[PDB]
Amino acid sequence: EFDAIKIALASPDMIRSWSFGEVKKPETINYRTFKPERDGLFCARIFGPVKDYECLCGKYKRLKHRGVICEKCGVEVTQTKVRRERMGHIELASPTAHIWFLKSLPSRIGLLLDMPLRDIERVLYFESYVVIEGGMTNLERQQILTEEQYLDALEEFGDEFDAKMGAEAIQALLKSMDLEQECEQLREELNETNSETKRKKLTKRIKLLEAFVQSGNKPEWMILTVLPVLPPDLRPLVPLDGGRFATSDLNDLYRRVINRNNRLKRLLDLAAPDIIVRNEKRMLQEAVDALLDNGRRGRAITGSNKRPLKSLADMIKGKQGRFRQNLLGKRVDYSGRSVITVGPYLRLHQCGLPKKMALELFKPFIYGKLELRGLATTIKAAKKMVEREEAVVWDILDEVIREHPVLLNRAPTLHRLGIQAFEPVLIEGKAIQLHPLVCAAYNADFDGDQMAVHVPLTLEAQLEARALMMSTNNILSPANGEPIIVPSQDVVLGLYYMTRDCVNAKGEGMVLTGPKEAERLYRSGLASLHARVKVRITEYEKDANGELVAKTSLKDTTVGRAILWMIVPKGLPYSIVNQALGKKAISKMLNTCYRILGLKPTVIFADQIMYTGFAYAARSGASVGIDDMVIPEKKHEIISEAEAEVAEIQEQFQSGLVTAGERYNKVIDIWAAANDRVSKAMMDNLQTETVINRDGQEEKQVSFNSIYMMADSGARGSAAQIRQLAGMRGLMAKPDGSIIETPITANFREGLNVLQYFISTHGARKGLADTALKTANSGYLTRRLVDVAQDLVVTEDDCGTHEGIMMTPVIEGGDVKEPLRDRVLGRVTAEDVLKPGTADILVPRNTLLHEQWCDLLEENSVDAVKVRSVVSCDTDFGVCAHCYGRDLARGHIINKGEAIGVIAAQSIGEPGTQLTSSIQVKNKGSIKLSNVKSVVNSSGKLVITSRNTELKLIDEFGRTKESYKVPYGAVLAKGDGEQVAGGETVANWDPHTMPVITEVSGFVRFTDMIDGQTITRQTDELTGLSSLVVLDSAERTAGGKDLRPALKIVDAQGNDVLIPGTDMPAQYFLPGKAIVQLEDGVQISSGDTLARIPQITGGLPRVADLFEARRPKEPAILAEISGIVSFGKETKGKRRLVITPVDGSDPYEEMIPKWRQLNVFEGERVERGDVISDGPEAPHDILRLRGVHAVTRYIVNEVQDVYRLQGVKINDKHIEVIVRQMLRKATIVNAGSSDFLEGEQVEYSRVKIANRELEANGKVGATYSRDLLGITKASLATESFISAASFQETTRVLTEAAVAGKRDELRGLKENVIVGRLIPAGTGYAYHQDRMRRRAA
Amino acid sequence: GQNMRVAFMPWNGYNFEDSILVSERVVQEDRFTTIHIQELACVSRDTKL
Amino acid sequence: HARSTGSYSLVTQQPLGGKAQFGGQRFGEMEVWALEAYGAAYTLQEMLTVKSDDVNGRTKMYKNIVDGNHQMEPGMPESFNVLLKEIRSLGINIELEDE
Amino acid sequence: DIVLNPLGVPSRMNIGQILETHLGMAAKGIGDKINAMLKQQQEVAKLREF
Amino acid sequence: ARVTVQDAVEKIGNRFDLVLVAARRARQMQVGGKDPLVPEENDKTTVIALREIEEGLINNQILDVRERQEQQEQEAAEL
DNA sequence: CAGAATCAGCCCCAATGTGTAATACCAGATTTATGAGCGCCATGACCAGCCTCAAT
DNA sequence: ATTGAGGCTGGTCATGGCGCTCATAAATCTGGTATACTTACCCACATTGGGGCTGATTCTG
Ligand SMILES: [Mg+2]
Ligand SMILES: [Zn+2]
Ligand SMILES: [Zn+2]
Repeated sequence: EFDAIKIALASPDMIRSWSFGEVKKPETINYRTFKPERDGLFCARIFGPVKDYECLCGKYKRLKHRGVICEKCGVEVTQTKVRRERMGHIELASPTAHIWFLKSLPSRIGLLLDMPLRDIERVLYFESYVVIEGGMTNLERQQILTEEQYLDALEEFGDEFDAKMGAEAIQALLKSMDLEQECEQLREELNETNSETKRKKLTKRIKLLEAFVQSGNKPEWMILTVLPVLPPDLRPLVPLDGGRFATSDLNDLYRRVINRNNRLKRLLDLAAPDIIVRNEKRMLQEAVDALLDNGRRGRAITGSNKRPLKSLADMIKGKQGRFRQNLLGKRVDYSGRSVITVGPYLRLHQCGLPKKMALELFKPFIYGKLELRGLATTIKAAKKMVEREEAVVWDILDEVIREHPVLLNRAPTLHRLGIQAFEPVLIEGKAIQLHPLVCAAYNADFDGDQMAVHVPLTLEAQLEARALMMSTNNILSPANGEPIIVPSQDVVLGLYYMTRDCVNAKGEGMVLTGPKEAERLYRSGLASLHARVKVRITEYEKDANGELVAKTSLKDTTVGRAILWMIVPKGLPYSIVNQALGKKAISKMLNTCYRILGLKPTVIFADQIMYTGFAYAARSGASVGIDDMVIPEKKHEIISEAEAEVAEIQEQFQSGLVTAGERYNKVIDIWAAANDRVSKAMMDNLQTETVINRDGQEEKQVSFNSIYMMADSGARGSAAQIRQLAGMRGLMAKPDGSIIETPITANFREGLNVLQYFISTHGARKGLADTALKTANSGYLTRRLVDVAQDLVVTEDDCGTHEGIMMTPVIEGGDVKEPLRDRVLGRVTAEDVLKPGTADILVPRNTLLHEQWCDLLEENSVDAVKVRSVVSCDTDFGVCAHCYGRDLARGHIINKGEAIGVIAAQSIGEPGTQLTSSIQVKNKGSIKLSNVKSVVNSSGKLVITSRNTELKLIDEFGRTKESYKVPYGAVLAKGDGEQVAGGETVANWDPHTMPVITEVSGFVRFTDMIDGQTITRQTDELTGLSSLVVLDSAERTAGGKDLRPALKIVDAQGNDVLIPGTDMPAQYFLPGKAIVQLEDGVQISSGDTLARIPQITGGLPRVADLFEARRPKEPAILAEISGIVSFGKETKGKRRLVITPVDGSDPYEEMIPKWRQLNVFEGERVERGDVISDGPEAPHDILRLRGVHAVTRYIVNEVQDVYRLQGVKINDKHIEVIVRQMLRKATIVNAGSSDFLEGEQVEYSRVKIANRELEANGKVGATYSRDLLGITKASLATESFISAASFQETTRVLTEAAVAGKRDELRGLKENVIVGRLIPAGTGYAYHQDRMRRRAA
Repeated sequence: GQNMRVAFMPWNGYNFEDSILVSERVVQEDRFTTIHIQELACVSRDTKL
Repeated sequence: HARSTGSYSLVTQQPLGGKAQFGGQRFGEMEVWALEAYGAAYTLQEMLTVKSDDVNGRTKMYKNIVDGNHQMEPGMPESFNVLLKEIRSLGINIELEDE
Repeated sequence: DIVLNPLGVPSRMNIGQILETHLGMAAKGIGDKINAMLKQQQEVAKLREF
Repeated sequence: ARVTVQDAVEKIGNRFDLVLVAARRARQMQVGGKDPLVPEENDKTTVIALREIEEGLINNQILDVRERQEQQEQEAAEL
């Protein structure tokens, strides 16, 4: 019926055409029979009838008289639902300005009229006069005069001078303004003048005025003359039960406005004095402003008793506004909720449902079935039978609920798996049963949790719920390609107990012909559950081309494992059930069985595993007792030794040998060592405490303790819990944040005292508060992340691009924390891979790297494969399937139409509640260096004169195992390609002071320095070395500020020493506080010391700042372009950074603070994007200097490092999608041929397509620079104003929309949800495509 | 409340996460039965009709 | 608690609260995001139009279910009309064009 | 009468329930002995001594 | 039964055109004189249409051809 | 060569915008409720043959 | 296959409680005037914008 929405500002004529009448009286009802009064806020003749086809006076009360208006009262005879869409108007007696356009964050009227907001408010407040059309009176067009000045001007001239005051004057000025003349004058000023601020202001003014001219709005329409009235029903006056009434605040605001307008009309008729007229006008302005937006201009008007009134803007805005509370989410029918239970007998695709809940839900279906079967003659009879609950309604319900799925949802929906579909099973009771396997996905427990039930209604909804939301259809997590239905506690414990051999048991060394007779021997009581026996087994292998090959052999296994072999599907080797079978082993087995067989065997195997684990756990019957906590016999001795050491340290402190801080450090270190010793001793005593003897002397095996098994099967508990149960719990933390020097020496088995309990209460309360706040922060972060990438949908199949992202393993200077298999599996390669030896062609370019390809790459030991990404996709308004890769929730490739942005945001935001000098080589390798300007010194060490040198360790496979940053002028023992051994020091340096060594040899002479002017003469008291300390600019005098100490190496002939390979002299201008090691008259050598210059938040605010693109507090200065450096003259500051290129000009200059240390020397050539200072790096500068790849790599690396430190595994595809969404806007440098401004900021896709069209034609394209914005800024800057208004700043968004006259095409998901139609993401993608292809055919 | 004879062991997954398994004799002996009392009021008002 | 059909609010034709006025559960923004992550466009449409706001939609769906036909008409939500009227009450002109 | 899951004791770190279970079992054993002695109703000196 | 629709998704890809075709077939069975092409094991229209799709004798092309043939036969019945 | 003026660059101060899971009386004019009355669609009571059966 | 009667199709004559219309009238609803002298109420961050400096290139006495 429609395809777009248009927003603008309403003219008085249009407002009058909207109105069905005028409202002249504030009367509501007649307090007797509650009839609607005439010409009131609920006037029947204006707003339609009250009852259906009933006249107000009663004359006409039948449908026969529909359409004719009464003559006694005028009330039209029609439906009463027209009272909900009919509006009135009020004729104001004086013009009133609009509060939104006056008090919006940018003063629209103020900057349109080039008048200050303060002055405009002064004129509106009836304080000062304003001149309009001054003429030849020597008065400006916007000059403001006081009362005395206006009187003086009127006395001199009675004509050719017009002055008004207030909204009338503002409207007159707006009408008199000439938009075209203002545009041409501002363009001429832009062309003539040259200033940054003036240019920006004139550009904003020209843009606003050009958009106003393009739109059909008029400047004078911003001042309200006729205002609309809300329909009665939207502000009801219904009688409350008990003879009382309920009313909204809009009725009172309208009453106030009407009464003040009537008073103003009366005063104007009665020729009231000017002061009274002005007071009444001010009251009317205030009343209209408070009606439109209460509390914006001044103090809010209080309501009936205490609370302030609610305005239309208040209803529109807020979390409880229409957009968020009643339009984005809405209460729905056919819903139910109750408490959940386990019901372990259920299958994965079914759940339990109470009979009463299903009878109440499927009432229309039962009615229809009863009518169709002929049991009930009428729907009323069917309802009576259902109320009576006969014996046939239950059969009808069983028939209808046989194959009708339902929806189960938990109140926190963190990710996609918060809502699933199941197949109902009628049960007796009032509690829902939920499958244990989906409990981890649902994040639900059984301590009073509740869940909601939703019934799909239509055929399409039922089929969608069966094919997409079914529990068996989603077993893999969308965040990471891992199973999500793995057993947690009871099944894991049962399988661990089953598959756990013993040294000596019943029937040891028995030869078994099959697991069948193994279970025989188990059940019959003639053999133990776990005894070492020989069993003949047959296994099947898929080595053939889809066929299975059977092989039979004798294996060494146990009875438990042989019995468990029955449920394994006939596709897996026997080695996957011949271990302890913990939780990780169970998950790996499930994943292997999935990836090898398919889906149905996976779910069947999972159900069989859960059944067997439950049964065998119940058969074992493990318990917990007070004797399970075994106390070591050395705890007291260790405590005594620790106390003796503490006493000795206290005596030493009392002797004055050590300070308080050193004493505290020693005490805490001793206590930590004692705690570690106690924990290690108790681990050793508990882990192998079970000792037995088989047919001989004695032997030791793993312990049989119940708590040890519980902690070693990964079901529950951990090392920290065991330490807190059977040993001291360590050091606590005072409320200040430090650590108390006295630890807690008592465990939970023994009795803690009041002091230790009171100490632990602090940590318990801190933990509870942190847990309370983490959820509140994560909700906001998740909402902000979802709202920025909700419009991203896969729309193409292959964009045909050649770009990609270079993927390498993560090395931090030690052990690899991210193998290359994880970062490459599931991605498509951007370029064809070659052989490791660069001899033959490897896997082709456009292949999908599955597990087989990954295994082949691992076997071949490929160093680094490059892959495509979504940030380099060429698809406009979406991404292609090939660039995205594959959906890491199903085995196949990503389908077309999927709204990947929502999945990415949900996966990123779900684990948010979980978040709070000498190089020593590790392993043998070959020393490798990259970008090193090394030279041989006089001692043989390979000194390095480059600040971009990375130390790398390459093994004989050709893989990188180590990565270190080498400081400048560092001593290196080895070289490049020299074989070394593990644990060998190769590099040494002084971190407390960087060297100023030179790369050339010769003489050092003293030129351009005077003792006292720039240097001081100081003698060391201890060492006695004579050195000349260089004073900085502030320490020295003003005369010597232009004479920097210049040290230059000269040879024996007196000339400057030429650097090998070049001829530029190497002179170094020492900065302040530069201690010179050697004086004049002593020859030096290359690589020798000459001068010495002295030199992380937790949680996820780092993640929040990274996603919001917040600039660092102390950004690192970077080099704009490559070239030499030419220090600048102090200009009320430290230095001027001027970089001279090889041949280009050097207009660039920077303001360097004097409190920041600098690294570059006088004659050092810098590169583009190279660092000049030290500190946090700014992402905007990173982008501007190194493209988009560097900044997306930096963001991905930072977020992955934070999540890995927190222990959460998330794929980087989501991060990449978020970065792409954040990298959507771009500014214009200069327009080649297409109309564009020099600083306008538009969408990147628009300029891209415009440039493609220009290049296809004979014209010349333009140039642009990519811009980086935060998530909220990108969400606010959206082509569709509806989505922007739904998120935040509704008043500002609506004001800007109205002013610009913007047109909104739906073209999205949130807009289609708001309007109430099919979204173009799932099944509606094809409908939307068909609609687009039909339109403009 | 009441004092009960409890055992610590898994029983066929009926106490998987935090669930409590109760024998029939507990409900047979009415050991946990509670009495609840509610008040309902009927109001007779005067209408214009 | 459970509900199939009941009473609706006055200003916005939506279901009432919980267990006090015999009302239905609330479908929130998180649930909408989950359904958008899924492909259940038809389920989302029937959730936010027929079961909640469409005055003719709900009765038509009820009659179709009684008659044995599982089909729906999407209609137009009353909440959007209320929002449009509220915005038009200000000095802002917003309308839907047909083409 | 009640069957409880031992998997919740080590993670929650509350041995008070186990200690109270042991104490209640000892008290119920003492009460059973007293009830059996009362049922046999031999004398009152034995009851006093116990 | 129809625990999973993996075979149907293999037969017809994209997991959405499958839903559209199955909804079309189930609506045709529920309203109209259409009859199932597979034996009726007391199953709903959705399950019956999913089984027909899995068997491989029902798809969008076949449905369009059947609709065209029915329309042609209706038009030819003008006598 | 030092002076201070009028422009951009920089910095201090104000402002808005965010923040989770089911008194008194007086006179003159108006209107709703009970007055009956004309007048009538429809209740209860006839009353002529065309429509529906019988013997010869 | 006719001519001798019952059941049922056409209209008689008022008939009778109901509803619309006329008219009376006290209760309800509106407007109006009072003359000793009475004079001013009663939380923590992040961002943009406005106003006051802060040099730094232009010109000056
Ligand atoms: Mg819980
Ligand atoms: Zn009327
Ligand atoms: Zn692409």
